[PDB]
Amino acid sequence: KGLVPGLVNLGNTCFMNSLLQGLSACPAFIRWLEEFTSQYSRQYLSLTLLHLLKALSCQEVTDDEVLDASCLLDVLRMYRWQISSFEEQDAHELFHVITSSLEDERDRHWKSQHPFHGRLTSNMVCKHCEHQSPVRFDTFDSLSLSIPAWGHPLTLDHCLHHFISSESVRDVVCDNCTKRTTFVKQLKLGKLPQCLCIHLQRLSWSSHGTPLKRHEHVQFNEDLDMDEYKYHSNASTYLFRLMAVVVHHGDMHSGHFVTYRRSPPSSNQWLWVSDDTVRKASLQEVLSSSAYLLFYERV
Amino acid sequence: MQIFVKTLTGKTITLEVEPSDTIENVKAKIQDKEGIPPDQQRLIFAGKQLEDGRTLSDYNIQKESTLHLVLRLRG
Ligand SMILES: [Zn+2]
Repeated sequence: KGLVPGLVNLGNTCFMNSLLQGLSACPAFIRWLEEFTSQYSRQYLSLTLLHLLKALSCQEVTDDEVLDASCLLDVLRMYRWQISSFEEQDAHELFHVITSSLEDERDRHWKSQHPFHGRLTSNMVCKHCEHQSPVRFDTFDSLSLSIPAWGHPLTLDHCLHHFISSESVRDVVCDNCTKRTTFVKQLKLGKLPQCLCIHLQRLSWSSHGTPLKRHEHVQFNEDLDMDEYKYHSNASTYLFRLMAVVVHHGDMHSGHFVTYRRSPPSSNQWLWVSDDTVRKASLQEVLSSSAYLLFYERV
Repeated sequence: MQIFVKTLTGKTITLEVEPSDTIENVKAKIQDKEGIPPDQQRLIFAGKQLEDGRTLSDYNIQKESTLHLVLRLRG
């Protein structure tokens, strides 16, 4: 049986257990952690994180194994994220706590940055004079995509193109037109990460003034080509493969996180992980889920 | 100076701020035009979630910077 260990839920901690199942399903991330923590053999977040992921990245060693990951929460609670140990939390916020802690830990240098780290471009041209303000590069650790509005079938490609589409920005100070005036702004992708985390924003703001859970199903594929969203015309192909899906069930206040991930080879077999419970799941169930976080790895 | 906030719909609004401003001040200005309470806002820059208490100087947020606005989904 190709089942991973489960994780106990010690008080609305599914948001952590779902992220850990997803992260351990990303082999490039674990290889980087092993390389990064190898220097300590010449406390720290990386060592605590790798101990859990190494165990979750392999088939269980004992029947119906269940682990506890709250050692990880303890160290984050001590140094990086002041949160309770019983309140519901956002798995995407935790992903950024972990990713920020590792960049801080790396800063303190022949080793590479972690594989989630990418860079986006921002181009802007004034519509008045038609002069192109200098490009701006910002790093990213995940793509947070707004879900568009009868939208027929809704696809991840649509959400990506909307994130990359140009927009009209009024009232910005043109240096040539010296001024304000109206600009065209557009975000593209400069450097793609080896590990790509896609965040589908399932919370919007209502016309009334209250959050709205977005239940709509966004179609996503096991294979993802990212060429259409690159800034630069380089010749390198950019093909990504689905490693794991974090799914959120419920409304805005209440909810539950679940994770679909691949089985570890000691491949094309999938698992449904809900905290302490691990089931074999078919690819059909995976592709029909309501994705929240998507973990892709470059092939 | 002048910065950008990528909003919940993907529209990018313009804000007038100073490098000495705290981000709770900036979350206040996002509330002015978007109506989102500060406690419900998560501002991300350079892969970092911006911590209420610091200023834009500690994060080195310069002119024409693009902050990204996302909500918190508990589970
Ligand atoms: Zn101009």
